[PDB]
Amino acid sequence: TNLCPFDEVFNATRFASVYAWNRKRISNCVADYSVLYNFAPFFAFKCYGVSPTKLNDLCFTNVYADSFVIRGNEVSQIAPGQTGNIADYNYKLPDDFTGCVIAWNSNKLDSKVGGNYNYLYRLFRKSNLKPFERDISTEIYQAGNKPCNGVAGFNCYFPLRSYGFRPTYGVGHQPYRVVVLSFELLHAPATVCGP
Amino acid sequence: SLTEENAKTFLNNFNQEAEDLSYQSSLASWNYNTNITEENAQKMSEAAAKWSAFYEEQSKTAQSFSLQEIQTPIIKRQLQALQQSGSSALSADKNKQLNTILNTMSTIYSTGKVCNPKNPQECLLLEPGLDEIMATSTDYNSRLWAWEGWRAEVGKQLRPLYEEYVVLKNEMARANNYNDYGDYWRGDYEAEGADGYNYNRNQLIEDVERTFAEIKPLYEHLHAYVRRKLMDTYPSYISPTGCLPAHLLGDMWGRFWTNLYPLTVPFAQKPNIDVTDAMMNQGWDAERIFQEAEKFFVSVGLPHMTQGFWANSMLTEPADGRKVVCHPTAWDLGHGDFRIKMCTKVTMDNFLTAHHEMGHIQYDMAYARQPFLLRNGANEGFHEAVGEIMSLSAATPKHLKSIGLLPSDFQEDSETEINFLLKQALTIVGTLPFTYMLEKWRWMVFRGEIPKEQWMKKWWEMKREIVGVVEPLPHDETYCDPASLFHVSNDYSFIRYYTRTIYQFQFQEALCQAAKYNGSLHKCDISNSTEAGQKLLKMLSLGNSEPWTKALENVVGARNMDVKPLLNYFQPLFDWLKEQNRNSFVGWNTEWSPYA
Ligand SMILES: *[C@@H]1O[C@H](CO)[C@@H](O)[C@H](O)[C@H]1NC(C)=O
Ligand SMILES: *[C@@H]1O[C@H](CO)[C@@H](O)[C@H](O)[C@H]1NC(C)=O
Ligand SMILES: *[C@@H]1O[C@H](CO)[C@@H](O)[C@H](O)[C@H]1NC(C)=O
Ligand SMILES: [Zn+2]
Repeated sequence: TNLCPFDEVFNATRFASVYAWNRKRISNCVADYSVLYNFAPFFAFKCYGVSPTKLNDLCFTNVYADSFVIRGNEVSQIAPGQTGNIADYNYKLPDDFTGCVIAWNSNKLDSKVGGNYNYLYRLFRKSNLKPFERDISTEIYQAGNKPCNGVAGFNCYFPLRSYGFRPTYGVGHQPYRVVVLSFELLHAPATVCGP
Repeated sequence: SLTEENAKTFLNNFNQEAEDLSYQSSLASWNYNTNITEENAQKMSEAAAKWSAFYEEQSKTAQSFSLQEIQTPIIKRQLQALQQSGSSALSADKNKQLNTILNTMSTIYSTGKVCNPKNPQECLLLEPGLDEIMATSTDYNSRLWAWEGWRAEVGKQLRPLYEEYVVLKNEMARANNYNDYGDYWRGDYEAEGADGYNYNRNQLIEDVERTFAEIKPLYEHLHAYVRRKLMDTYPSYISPTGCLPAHLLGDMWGRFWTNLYPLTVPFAQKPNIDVTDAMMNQGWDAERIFQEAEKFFVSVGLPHMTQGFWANSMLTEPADGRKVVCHPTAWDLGHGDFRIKMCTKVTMDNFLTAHHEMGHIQYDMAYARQPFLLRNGANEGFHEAVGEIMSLSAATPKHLKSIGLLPSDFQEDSETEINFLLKQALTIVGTLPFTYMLEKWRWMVFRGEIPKEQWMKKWWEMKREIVGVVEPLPHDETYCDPASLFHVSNDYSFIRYYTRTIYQFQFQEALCQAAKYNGSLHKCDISNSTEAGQKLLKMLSLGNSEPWTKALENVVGARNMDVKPLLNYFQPLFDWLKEQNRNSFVGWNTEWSPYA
């Protein structure tokens, strides 16, 4: 019996920023989702069309795990059909989704007295993101007409901005770690099954 | 549709940067007010300099946006708020001169001292000095010497400074496309609305004059009654028909008449509701006081207080090697951080101040969803009004008995109601004429109506017309009397207190009527009534995103300020005063003077 590597996904010394979100492919292992209930009271655990407490009764070709860290108020933007900043410029989910998200508080690990400036997010972009698309570019946004030759100033700003977490913030602004599990079944047998 | 998108993007960038640059300044100020240390002062200064520079640069940049092109009201409101930063849109040398004048005014007010006509050993100051000696003593000469000396020092040393301050401030105001500095102050109440709702900033003078006209009949009677009771403590000094001497009003300037309570008790045999003994017997501390306040607030539908509020806020004197400031304040720091700083103790006054500050925080939490530039109060005096309406319905006998600090079989006394109403009257009604007179005087001086050579000649002339006080000794034009107030020598406006009083009573009547209560208004309580909470939260969550004529319409169902609720509040006292004044004379004649 070879269990799936979930333990190394939900546990990590350092996560990734929202714009440069990580993605892990899980395939050819036996998956026990019952160990996913081994954390503190989950702030968000809601599953779209997969019928939880029955995860152990299905089989899929491969599973994708996407992990990042976002603000408290933005957790509602990791649902299909939503509109905002994270759901439009950083990370967007398709309307026909199959899987679910797990979001839990991480204030005791990602907050410092002077501010944690290692987490960044995108604020300006020309057009929205297609589902499951990653942007990492650092070109200076142009809002006006006069180009500024790649220097910050009026009508052209730096797209990426920091969160700056502190332990004294309110609950809606404390850091939250989010892991999205996406399942898919395809015409290529099926290797990810239950016990 | 061309610069609207640019304005939206610019406002997004400003909102992102301003929160981060403001949290540090607020946190540094908090760390200084709870520590007091040499390093913390430098930290606060270096935190504030960055914010000031960034805000000035952003305002100057935002000046380049024509307002006529924008259609959406919210963005126009944000940009109008951001542009109005003409506090230093002058020359450099004039700015330095004005700053020097302000600093020397503040220093000369803070460091002033008065020496006794007899042996100069005393040479007291204001601090716990002159304030106590003319807030407790009942001797004519002891009060008179101090009152004359403080003026003969401060006004003499302040007149030329105020003379230059007037012209510098007028130049500042006219440089900002205004008419005078009084109009600059009055511009706070200006609002623009769609379906009417406009409040031209020139109507306030008409409004303030109108409402006061309906308060004169009540105040007059009070001014009679107190006069009678002052004829016993100082027998051969007050004429039966005339104006009260200035130095006998229980305070340095006559702003409040509270300290006249001992000599004006109508029924001395009945003591007021004192609950400190019950709190001591029951074993209470500060934490229980604040949990009680939170329970009262949650009983009406408002939300609880965050865990950060309990974790971070200072609630007692630390009793360590740390010096702090014990002035009670409520702090909102941004990013969901709310705190109270209070050196609270076990007494009724602290119990009510807790409700006041907690109401401040409730309003701050309510308007926390709006954009950053609109996270302010709906007006200049809505904050206090919201704060005081909560403390009003917390000292009522019904609420005190409902929580167990009073006997369950308590019997209400008709004689106690009059005493409570009289104390509230001396606290509240006695300050409106003073504020109105002072603001009218400063407005007239700034507008230029009063000549430079007649200032005091007008100041006293219309002092014994509205408030009704006569000077003990004549003052020449070399004097500058109004410079003695802290709210005159150090700037600050003075009309917020006139609007707050009326707003609080309008709100109280609206909420107590919405809670289905019948009886006297001053006995109404809003605890355990969910209907009033939603009506209050309807206005509390708007901030200033909409003109103040709309939040008031939402709550009280009107579009201006009305004094009828205040008249309903003091009706029993009005009837009792009229009954007891039916033999004497009401009103005063502006001819009597203690001097020749
Ligand atoms: C993560 O690490 C903690 C502590 O090392 C451990 O108790 C836990 O079992 C690990 N796995 C999960 C899924 O929490
Ligand atoms: C108060 O100041 C001291 C000395 O600068 C500092 O060590 C401490 O962290 C400050 N804050 C406290 C005591 O809460
Ligand atoms: C009224 O509100 C208070 C809030 O302190 C609560 O303790 C009480 O149970 C409520 N009901 C009555 C009947 O007093
Ligand atoms: Zn207050």
